[PDB]
Amino acid sequence: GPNICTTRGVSSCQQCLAVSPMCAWCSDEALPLGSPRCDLKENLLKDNCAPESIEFPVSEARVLEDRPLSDKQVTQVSPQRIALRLRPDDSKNFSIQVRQVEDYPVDIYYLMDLSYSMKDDLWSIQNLGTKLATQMRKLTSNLRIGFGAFVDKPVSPYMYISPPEALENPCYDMKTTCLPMFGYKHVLTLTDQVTRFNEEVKKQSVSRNRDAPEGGFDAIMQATVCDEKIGWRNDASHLLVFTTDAKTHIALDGRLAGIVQPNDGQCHVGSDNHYSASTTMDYPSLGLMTEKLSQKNINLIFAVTENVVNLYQNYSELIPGTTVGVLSMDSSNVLQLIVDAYGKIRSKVELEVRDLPEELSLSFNATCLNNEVIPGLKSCMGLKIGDTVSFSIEAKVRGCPQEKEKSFTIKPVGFKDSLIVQVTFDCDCACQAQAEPNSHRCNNGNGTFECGVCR
Amino acid sequence: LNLDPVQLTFYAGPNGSQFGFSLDFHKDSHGRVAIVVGAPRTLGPSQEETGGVFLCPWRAEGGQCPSLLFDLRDETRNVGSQTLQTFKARQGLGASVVSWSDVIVACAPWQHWNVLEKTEEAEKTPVGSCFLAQPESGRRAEYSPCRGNTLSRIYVENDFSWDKRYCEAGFSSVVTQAGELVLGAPGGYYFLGLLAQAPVADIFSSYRPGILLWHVSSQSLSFDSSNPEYFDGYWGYSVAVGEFDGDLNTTEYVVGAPTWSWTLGAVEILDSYYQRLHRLRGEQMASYFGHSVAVTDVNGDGRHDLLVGAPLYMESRADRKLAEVGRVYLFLQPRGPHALGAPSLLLTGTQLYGRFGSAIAPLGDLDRDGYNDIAVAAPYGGPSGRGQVLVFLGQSEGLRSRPSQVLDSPFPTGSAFGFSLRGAVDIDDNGYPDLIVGAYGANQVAVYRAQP
Amino acid sequence: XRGDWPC
Amino acid sequence: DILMTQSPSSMSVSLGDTVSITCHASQGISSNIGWLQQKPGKSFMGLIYYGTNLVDGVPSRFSGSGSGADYSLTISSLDSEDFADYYCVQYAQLPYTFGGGTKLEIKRADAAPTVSIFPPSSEQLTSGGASVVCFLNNFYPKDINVKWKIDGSERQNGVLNSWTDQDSKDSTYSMSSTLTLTKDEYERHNSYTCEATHKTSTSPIVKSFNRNEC
Amino acid sequence: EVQLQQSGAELVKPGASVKLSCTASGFNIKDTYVHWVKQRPEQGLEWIGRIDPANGYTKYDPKFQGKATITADTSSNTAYLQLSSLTSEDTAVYYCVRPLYDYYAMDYWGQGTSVTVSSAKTTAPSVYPLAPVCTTGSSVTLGCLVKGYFPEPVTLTWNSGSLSSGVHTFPAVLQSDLYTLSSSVTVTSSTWPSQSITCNVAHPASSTKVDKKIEPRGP
Ligand SMILES: *[C@@H]1O[C@H](CO)[C@@H](O[C@@H]2O[C@H](CO)[C@@H](O[C@@H]3O[C@H](CO[C@H]4O[C@H](CO[C@H]5O[C@H](CO)[C@@H](O)[C@H](O)[C@@H]5O)[C@@H](O)[C@H](O[C@H]5O[C@H](CO)[C@@H](O)[C@H](O)[C@@H]5O)[C@@H]4O)[C@@H](O)[C@H](O[C@H]4O[C@H](CO)[C@@H](O)[C@H](O)[C@@H]4O)[C@@H]3O)[C@H](O)[C@H]2NC(C)=O)[C@H](O)[C@H]1NC(C)=O
Ligand SMILES: *[C@@H]1O[C@H](CO)[C@@H](O[C@@H]2O[C@H](CO)[C@@H](O[C@@H]3O[C@H](CO[C@H]4O[C@H](CO)[C@@H](O)[C@H](O)[C@@H]4O)[C@@H](O)[C@H](O[C@H]4O[C@H](CO)[C@@H](O)[C@H](O)[C@@H]4O)[C@@H]3O)[C@H](O)[C@H]2NC(C)=O)[C@H](O)[C@H]1NC(C)=O
Ligand SMILES: *[C@@H]1O[C@H](CO)[C@@H](O)[C@H](O)[C@H]1NC(C)=O
Ligand SMILES: *[C@@H]1O[C@H](CO)[C@@H](O)[C@H](O)[C@H]1NC(C)=O
Ligand SMILES: *[C@@H]1O[C@H](CO)[C@@H](O)[C@H](O)[C@H]1NC(C)=O
Ligand SMILES: [Ca+2]
Ligand SMILES: [Ca+2]
Ligand SMILES: [Ca+2]
Ligand SMILES: [Ca+2]
Ligand SMILES: [Ca+2]
Ligand SMILES: [Ca+2]
Ligand SMILES: [Mg+2]
Repeated sequence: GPNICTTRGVSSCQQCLAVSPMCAWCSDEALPLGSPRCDLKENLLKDNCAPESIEFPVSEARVLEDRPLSDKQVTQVSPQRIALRLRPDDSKNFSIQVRQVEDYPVDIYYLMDLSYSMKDDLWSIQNLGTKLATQMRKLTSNLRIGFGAFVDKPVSPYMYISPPEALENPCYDMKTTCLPMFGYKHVLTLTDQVTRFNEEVKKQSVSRNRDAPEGGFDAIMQATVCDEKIGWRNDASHLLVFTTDAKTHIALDGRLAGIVQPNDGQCHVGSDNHYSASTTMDYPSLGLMTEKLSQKNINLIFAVTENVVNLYQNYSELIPGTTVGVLSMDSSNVLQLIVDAYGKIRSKVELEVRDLPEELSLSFNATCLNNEVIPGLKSCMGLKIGDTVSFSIEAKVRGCPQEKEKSFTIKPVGFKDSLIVQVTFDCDCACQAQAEPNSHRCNNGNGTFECGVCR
Repeated sequence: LNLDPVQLTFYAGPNGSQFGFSLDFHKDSHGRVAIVVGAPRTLGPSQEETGGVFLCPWRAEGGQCPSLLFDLRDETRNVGSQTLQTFKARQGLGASVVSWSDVIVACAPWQHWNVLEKTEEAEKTPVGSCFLAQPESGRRAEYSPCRGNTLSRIYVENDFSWDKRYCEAGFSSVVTQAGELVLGAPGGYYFLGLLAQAPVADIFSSYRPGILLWHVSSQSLSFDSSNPEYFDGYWGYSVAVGEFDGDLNTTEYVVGAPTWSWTLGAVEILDSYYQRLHRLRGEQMASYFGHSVAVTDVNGDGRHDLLVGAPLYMESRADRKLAEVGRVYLFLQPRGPHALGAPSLLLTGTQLYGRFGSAIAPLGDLDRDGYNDIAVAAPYGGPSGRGQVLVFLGQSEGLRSRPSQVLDSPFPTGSAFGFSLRGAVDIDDNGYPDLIVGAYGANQVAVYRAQP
Repeated sequence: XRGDWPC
Repeated sequence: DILMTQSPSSMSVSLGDTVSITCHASQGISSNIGWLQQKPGKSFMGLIYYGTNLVDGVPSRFSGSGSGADYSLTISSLDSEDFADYYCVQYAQLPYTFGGGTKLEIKRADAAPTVSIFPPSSEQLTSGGASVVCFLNNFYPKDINVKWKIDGSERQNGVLNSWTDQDSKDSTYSMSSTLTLTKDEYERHNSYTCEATHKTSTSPIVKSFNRNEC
Repeated sequence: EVQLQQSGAELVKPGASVKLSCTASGFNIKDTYVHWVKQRPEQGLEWIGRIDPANGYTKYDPKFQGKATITADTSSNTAYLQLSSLTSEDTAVYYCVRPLYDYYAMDYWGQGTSVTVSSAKTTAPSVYPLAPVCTTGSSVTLGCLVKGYFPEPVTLTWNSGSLSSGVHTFPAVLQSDLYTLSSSVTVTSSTWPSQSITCNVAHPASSTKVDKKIEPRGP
C-alpha cells in the first residue's frame, strides 16, 4: 500500500530526505491539501506537482585530478582525487586503477677474491663489478650495490709468517709489494651511489697467501648474517655474487691451522669491518650456509672461472636455489643470471584505507590480470612492471552527520601514490536557502516559510 | 648394551687446555693399565701455549693427573753454515697420543721449523714433531721426518715438488704391533698429504738432543704426485692399520683423505710400500668422508672390516631439503683375493649438525657374545646438542642398524663429548672391555665400565 | 696454481 | 775458514794411562766437532760426533768434552789398540776443516842407535854410481840427526833419509841414510864418515871407512 | 752393516784426468750427504766437497773448485770424484765419507783410494848387496839397497822369509821420479858368513825377481 516517505512524520523538506534516498519533496504551492509533500518522485509528478518544484538530490562522484598512468614524476594510481557528494543513508560507487610503474628494489653484494692467484683475474672481477653496477642500474632505478673482499684465514700455514717483513708485505720474497693478508673485509655498504662503487672497485689490489683453497665461505657467511653492516633492505630482492678462481675451504679444514671450534653462524664483523673470528673459528659447512642463506632470504651466485665451474656447479646442487656463472673477461654470462632473477620478481597491489570516518564504510570489487571481477576483494597479486589492475569501490554513509565535509585515503601498500576521496554530505534542499523569516501565512508566532509549509 | 652410564669416572685437566682432545690406554711392563691424555693447549712454564700430556692411573673416583714431562724449550743450531730453528709455541703437543708396549708417542702437529742461510731461508712452517717417552726408564726421544735444510728458492725452481715444509707430522698416528710408528702428515707435499713410517726402536737409537736434523735409516715416507685428484686432499688426516691382503707376514695401512678429488673424499688401503690395494670413494662432496677410519672384525669371520666416517654428510629429506647429520660406512672384507665392495651397512645420524661418525672406536667384544662391537661419536648429537656416543653390537650379518645403547654427554654445551674415543681394553680387570670418552671443550675425560 | 698463484 | 789447532802433535804414553787430546777452533763452533781415529796402515773410524756422542760400537773408554772453541778427546785406560793417529774435524761451517793430528806413541827407556856404515857394492861401482849407506837402528826416542863427511868436509846434497814406524816388538825406531854421488868423485876421496847425534849422548856416534883398505 | 767400497789404486799421468768411485754397501747412497776428503803425509786432511745424491746438489772448498767434480748415480749406488788437470799436488789418498745420524757429521769412511801422478816409465830395480867393512864384534849387520824403480811396490824378504827377525826394511823414498828402498838384517857373528844370507827383491810391475847373496869383502 503506502510508502515510507509519506508515513513518517516528515514536517519538512529536510526530514523528508532523512527517511530514505528514494524520497522527494514538492515545493509547488499549487499542490492541494490532500496531496503529501514528501513522497516518491513518481507520485509527485502524478499529482500535478511542477517538475521545477521537485527537490530530489542525487549522489555523484566527480573526478578532480585525473592524470594518466605512466609508461617507459610517475603516476601509478588513477584518478588521484575524487569529490563524493552523498545524501542521508545513500551510497555511491567510483573507480580506481593501479599500475606497477616503478622498478623493483634489488640488492647486489659483491665478494671479491683478492688472493694472489687473482693477480691475472683482477681486471675481470673489476670489469664484472662495474658492469653489474652500471647495467643493472639501467634495469632498475631502485638498485643498491656494495662489496667486500676476502683472502683466507691469516694463520700459519695459510699465512706466510717469515721473515718478519712478510707480514706487512706477503710478496716480500718476490721483491715486489702487495697488501697484508686478511680473512674477510667489508669495504662498501649497499649504496645507490654507483659511480662511487665503481671507483672503489677499481682501487682494489691483490694480497697473497700459501694454499690454493681460500676462505671465501667465511665471507659468504658473514655477508649473509651481518644485517646492519651489509645493509640488506627488508622489502628487496637479495643477491650475493661470489668470485674466485680456485677451490674453497670447507668445515673441518680449519684443523690444519689448529682451529677446531665449529662455525656459530653469527655475525662477527663490527667496528674495523674485518671478520674478527677468522683465526679462532672454523669455516662454515654447506648446511649452515644453506640455513642462513634461507633464513636471511639471500640468493647466492657463484661467479667462478672456467677451471672451477664444475666444482661450484656441484656445490650449487647441495645448496638449493644457488646458481653458477662463468667469471671471465666477458660479463654477459653472470649478468644474465641477475637479469633472469629480476625477470622472476612479482609484486602485489593491496589497497588500504586511511582516515575513514565512523559514518562511512566501504566495499570493493577487484579486477586483476585474470580479467574477472572478484567481489569483496581489494588486492591483486602476480604483477610485473607495466601490469595494471583495477578496483571498484562503493562508499555508504550512515545517515546524516553534522561534520558535513570529510576526506579519506585509499592507498596501495608499498606505493607512495594514493587516492584522496573528498566527501561532502548534502542533507538540505535548495529551497531552504530561501528561508523568508517572516511568517506571513502562519501568523501564530511560528516563524519562517520554506518550500511551501509552516512549522 | 652394558656400559654403565650411572657409575662414571671423570678425569680433569686445566682450563682451556683441551684436556681430552686425544687419549689412549697405556699398559706398563707390570701390566697395570693407565690412561694417557693429550691436552694440546696447555700453558707451558712461561705462560705460553705449548700443549701437554698427562698419564692417568686407574681410579674409580678419578681426578687430576700427573704431567708427563717433555722439553718445551726452543732449539737453535748453527751447523753446516746454516741456522736450524725449532719453535714450540702453539705446537699443540698432545693433539694426538698413542701407546705401544712401554712407549708413549705424543705429537705436536703444529711445531714450526725454519732454516736460515745468510739472507735466505727455508720458511718458518709447521713441519710437526712427535715426542716419544718411556715412563718406566725416563728415556725421551723425538721424531720429525719433514724437517729439511733446503732454501725457499730451490722449491720454486723445482715447481714445489717434495715440499714437506707444511706436513704437520703426527696430525694422526698409529703403531703396528711389530713397533712401526706410522704418522699422518696431511699438509705433506704441498697439502697433498703423506705418511711417515719408522720403527720405534730405531727412532730411539738414532736420536740425540741438539742435533735437530738426523737420519733414521729404517724410515719410509710415502710419495709425491702430480695427479690433480690428490691435490689439497689431506691424505693422512686419519690413519689406521689392519690385515686386508690375507698375508699375515705383511701389514696394511688405512689412510683417510677427506678432501680428496675436489672434496669428494676418499679412504685408501695400502701395503707397507705405500702401493694402493683399494680405494673407497666418498658419496657426497664436503661430507669429509675419511675424517675417521676404524679397523675391526665385526661379523666374527676372522677378517678385519673397515669403518669410514663422514661427519658432515647431508641426508635427503622431504621437499628436496638436505640435512647435515653425518654418516658411517661399514665395509665387510670378503674371502680370498677379492676387493672391498660397496658398503654392507650405512649408519646415519639423526640430529642436525650432530657430526655423527666424527669418531669410531672398536670396543672389542663388549657383551662377550663372540662378535666384536664398536662405538660411534656424535659430538654435537642428542636433542640438546651436548653430544652423544652410540654403541653398536656386531653380528653374523655385520652390524645392527639400531644402536644397543646411547651414552648422553654429562658435560655442558660445547664440550665436544665424543670427539675422542678408545676401547677394547679392560681397565678395572673385571673381564669386560671398557670405553674412554674425551670432552676437550670441557677439559675432561669420562670412563665407562662394562658390566655383566 | 698448485698454491695461491696464477696458472 | 776455521782453523783447527790440535795438541799435542804426539805423546809418548803407556798402557793403562788416561790421556787427553785438545783441539782449539779459531772461533766458537757450538759442539759441532767430530773425533776420528786412524790406526797404522788402516783407514778412518769415527769416534765422537757432535762433541760428546760416541759412534755406535765405539768403546766406553773414549769420551768427548768441551764448548765454545775448545774441545778434548779422552781415552781412559789405554788399550794396545789405541796407539794410533787421532784427528778433530769441525762442521760448524763449510768448508769443513781438520786438525793437524795427534800420534799416540809407546813410551820406553832411552836407547842409543847402532850405526853401521856400508861402502858401495862392486855391482854399483861397475855400473858407474856410488851410494854410501848408513843404518841407525833400534833407538829411542824417535828424534835423530845424521851428518855425512867426505875427507872431513860435511856433505849435504844427494842424501836420502828414511825412517821406520815404531817397532812392534821393542818399541824402538830405526833410520836409513843413503849418500849418492858420482863414482868419479867417490874415487877421488879416501875417508867416508857417518855421524849420528841422538839425545842418549852429548857427543855423536861416528862410523867410518877408508876407501880400499883390506 | 754400513760400508763404503772405493775403487782401487790409480797411477795416472800429469795433465790427464782421473775418476774415483765409492759404492754403498748395506745402504743406499741417496740416504745422506756423501763427502770426499784428501790426505797427504805432510799437508794432512783436506775436505774437497760433498754431494747429496738424492738431487745432485754439491758444495766445494774454493781450493778444489774447477779441479774436483763430485757426482753420483743412484741406479748403481755409487758416488764419484773426478780430478782434472792432474798435478804432483794431486798425489794423495782419497776418502769418501758419510755421517751415522747427524746430517752434518763425518762418521763412516771408505778404505781410501791412492792416486799417484807421475811421468815416469816402468823401471826394474837395481839390487845391491851391502856387506860390512874391514875382526868383528858379537853381532853383525848386513844390508840390501834397491834403487831406481817405478812404480811402487816392491816386496823384499831375507832368505825367502826364513829370516824375518832382526830385520828393518825402510819405506820407499822418491828421488828424480824413481823410488829407492833399503833394508838391514842383523844376526850373530857365528851365523855369518858361515851360513848363507841372501836378499830377495821382487818388482811385479817389471816382472822381475832378483836374489843377491851377501858376500864378505875381499882383499
Ligand atoms: C561488485 O560486483 C557485483 C557483481 O556484478 C555487483 O553486484 C550488484 O550489486 C547491486 C547492488 O548495488 C545489485 O543491484 C540490486 O539488484 C537487485 C536485483 O538483482 C537481481 O537481478 C539481477 C539481474 O537479473 C537479470 O540479469 C541477470 C544477468 O544479467 C540474469 O542472471 C537474471 O536471470 C536476470 O535476467 C541479477 O543479477 C541479481 O542476481 C544476483 O543477486 C542474487 C541475490 O542474492 C544472487 O542470488 C545471484 O546469484 C546474483 O548474484 C538479482 O537476481 C535489486 O532488487 C536491487 O534493488 C533494490 O535495492 C536498491 C537499493 O540497494 C533499491 O534502490 C531498490 O528499490 C530495491 O529495493 C538492486 O538494484 C546488482 O544486481 C548486483 N549485480 C550482481 C550481478 O550481483 C556490485 O555492485 C559490485 N560492487 C561494487 C562495490 O562495485
Ligand atoms: C661434479 O659432479 C659430477 C657429477 O657427479 C662429476 O662428474 C662425474 O664424475 C664421476 C667420477 O666419480 C664419473 O663417474 C664415472 O662414470 C663412468 C661412466 O659414465 C658414463 O656415462 C655418463 C652418463 O652420466 C657420462 O657422462 C660419462 O661420460 C660416461 O660415458 C665410469 O666409466 C667411471 O668408472 C671408473 O671409475 C670408477 C670410480 O668412480 C670405478 O669404479 C670404475 O671401475 C671405473 O674405473 C666412473 O664411474 C661420472 O661420469 C661423472 N658424471 C658426469 C655427469 O659427468 C664431476 O667429477 C664433479 N666435479 C667436481 C669438480 O667435483
Ligand atoms: C557504478 O555502478 C552503477 C550501477 O548501476 C553504474 O551504472 C555506474 O556506471 C557505475 N559508476 C561508475 C562511476 O563507475
Ligand atoms: C675455569 O674457569 C671457570 C670460570 O669460567 C671457573 O668456574 C673454574 O673454577 C675454572 N677452573 C678451575 C679448575 O679453576
Ligand atoms: C716376511 O717374509 C720375508 C721373507 O722374505 C722376511 O724377509 C720378512 O722379515 C717377513 N716380515 C716380517 C714382518 O717379519
Ligand atoms: Ca688459501
Ligand atoms: Ca698382510
Ligand atoms: Ca669381518
Ligand atoms: Ca659383541
Ligand atoms: Ca672392565
Ligand atoms: Ca687466476
Ligand atoms: Mg688464490
